Amino acid sequence: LECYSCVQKADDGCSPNKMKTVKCAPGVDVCTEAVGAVETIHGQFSLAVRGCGSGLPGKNDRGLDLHGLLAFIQLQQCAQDRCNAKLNLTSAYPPNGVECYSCVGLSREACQGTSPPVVSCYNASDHVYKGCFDGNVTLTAANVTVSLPVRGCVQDEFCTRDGVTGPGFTLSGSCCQGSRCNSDLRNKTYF
Ligand SMILES: *[C@@H]1O[C@H](CO)[C@@H](O[C@@H]2O[C@H](CO)[C@@H](O)[C@H](O)[C@H]2NC(C)=O)[C@H](O)[C@H]1NC(C)=O
Ligand SMILES: *[C@@H]1O[C@H](CO)[C@@H](O)[C@H](O)[C@H]1NC(C)=O
Ligand SMILES: *[C@@H]1O[C@H](CO)[C@@H](O)[C@H](O)[C@H]1NC(C)=O
Ligand SMILES: *[C@@H]1O[C@H](CO)[C@@H](O)[C@H](O)[C@H]1NC(C)=O
Repeated sequence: LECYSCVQKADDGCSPNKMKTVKCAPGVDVCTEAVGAVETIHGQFSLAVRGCGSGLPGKNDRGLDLHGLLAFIQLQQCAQDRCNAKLNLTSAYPPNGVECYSCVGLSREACQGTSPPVVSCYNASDHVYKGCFDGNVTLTAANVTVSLPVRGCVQDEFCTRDGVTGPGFTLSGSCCQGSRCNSDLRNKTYF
């Protein structure tokens, strides 16, 4: 069995002419395709992993909400070779007082401390967005894991080390109050 293999983070990696074709190990009968989308009130990006997989064919799709961050993950496994290229790798309010650091597809090399840009929050969809969030998104499939930082505005200022999970998927981090407080929350603690 031959499967596409590629990784997107969150960029060019699963494009047609960089997708690779690998042959699966003996006993493996499915290719895998996983695309994870994260959407904040200022932008949206996607992670993907295509590769050789395990278990039976099937589908596993879940949409999640962490304090006003939206995630959508799709996981597809099929048994015809080169079949894991079906999924898309693609998806006026007034400002309130607070401004947060925003990483929505910045590299982990690029999203650190005070380096990322600043976005003026706004209560989109009538929910109030006055917290800042520092955290991360991870996707695991085909025995590889891909992860990027996530930063932005959220409907909660008081969450500490929160998360949602989907199949091979986590979105997790911490909240804070005060403009530009999500410079670095890895120290925040606890419960
Ligand atoms: C989301 O991702 C990273 C991992 O890719 C989190 O963890 C840090 O990772 C470094 C190594 O890459 C470790 O040395 C640190 O100890 C980890 N931090 C902690 C607190 O354990 C990163 O911290 C996550 N995001 C947030 C906001 O915590
Ligand atoms: C996503 O899929 C739809 C069909 O389901 C297609 O019309 C659309 O062009 C796709 N998006 C991209 C960016 O290719
Ligand atoms: C949104 O926040 C602003 C603060 O700039 C406030 O005036 C407004 O009432 C808030 N909206 C809701 C629905 O709470
Ligand atoms: C998964 O990847 C790790 C690191 O490359 C490797 O050590 C391990 O053998 C792999 N396992 C499978 C089942 O592919």
